[PDB]
Amino acid sequence: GERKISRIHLVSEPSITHFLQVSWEKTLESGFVITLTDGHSAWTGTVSESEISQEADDMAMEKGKYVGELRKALLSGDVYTFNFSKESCYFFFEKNLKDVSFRLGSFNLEKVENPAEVIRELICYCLDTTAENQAKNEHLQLEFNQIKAEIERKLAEKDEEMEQAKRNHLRVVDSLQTSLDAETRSRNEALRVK
Amino acid sequence: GERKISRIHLVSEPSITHFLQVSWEKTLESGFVITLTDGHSAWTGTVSESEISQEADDMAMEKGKYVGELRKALLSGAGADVYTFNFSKESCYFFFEKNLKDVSFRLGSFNLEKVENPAEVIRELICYCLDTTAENQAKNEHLQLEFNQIKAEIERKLAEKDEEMEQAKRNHLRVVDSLQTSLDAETRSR
Repeated sequence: GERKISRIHLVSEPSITHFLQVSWEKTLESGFVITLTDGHSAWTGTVSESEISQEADDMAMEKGKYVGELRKALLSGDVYTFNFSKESCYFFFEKNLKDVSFRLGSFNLEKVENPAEVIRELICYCLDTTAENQAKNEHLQLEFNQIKAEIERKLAEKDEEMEQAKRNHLRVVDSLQTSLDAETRSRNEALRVK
Repeated sequence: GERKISRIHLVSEPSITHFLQVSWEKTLESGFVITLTDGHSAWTGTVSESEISQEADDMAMEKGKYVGELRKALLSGAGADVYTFNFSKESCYFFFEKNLKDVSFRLGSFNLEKVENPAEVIRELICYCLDTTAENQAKNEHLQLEFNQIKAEIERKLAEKDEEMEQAKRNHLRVVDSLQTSLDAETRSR
């Protein structure tokens, strides 16, 4: 399965950055696990297929159109506003539009009894991902740098081959002209003196 | 400045993955700040030049070899080269040892103050990881585009350098072709 970890700002405590971790099997449509966390506590809730469909029908929305809204709100870091209450453990979010805003979702998140465990796993995921990405960066840059040197290496030969051809062209002409000029002047004077 | 977030296992609590965050300004030799965390609590300590040298001389070690050892144990540089980590919550004492065949000796020891607000420390850490991943993917997109662009630019510039040559040669031949004739004629007549 896959996951995505975004950072969101709640209307409550806008000063503090919260982290939102959404994981799903093959698609959001099939259901997903969502985790809200600060540096100390963590709240996890499971959103099923039926609850996705039901909140879509309470909104009177097409199902794939609604799932698209979940993707844009929960998986990408303006347009969307996030809210969480610690007492009722209730996480809801809205979509603001040109002086208009509508309730897009509401899910209950059970407070995790072992937050540090979840947090450690998250950090592990982040460290692995950044490592792999940095591994990709190094690889493609080495190939880029190596090819860039191997590109202009062909120019170095190709330019010289021109300069070679170029001087050769000159030399041949230089002889021919002289071989022409000499043969004109010398004999024509021998015609003029005899 | 730079930093390195490493993953270590303490001899106490081997089941739990601990995180070690080392930050430095120029190089480790000039000093570094070190932070241990289990996702709940955080212990941070600052290590100056003088203490690095002092612990190096108490071990009777040269600095460049010892600073090199810090790089191996604290920044995930290893073979194999087995390092062992220990932390005490009582004395706030984090020490680590290097291991060899049937031998293990104290390699370092630092005092780490327990941070009163671990959550901020943890959040900053996660933000760093997320930011780095963002920047790296941006660099990846850029470098792949440049790669494709510089690659297409090879077969284009080469193809025309061929033409400019092939053309230049043709002109030359034509020029030569006349000169040669003007020689033969001028020989023949005379």
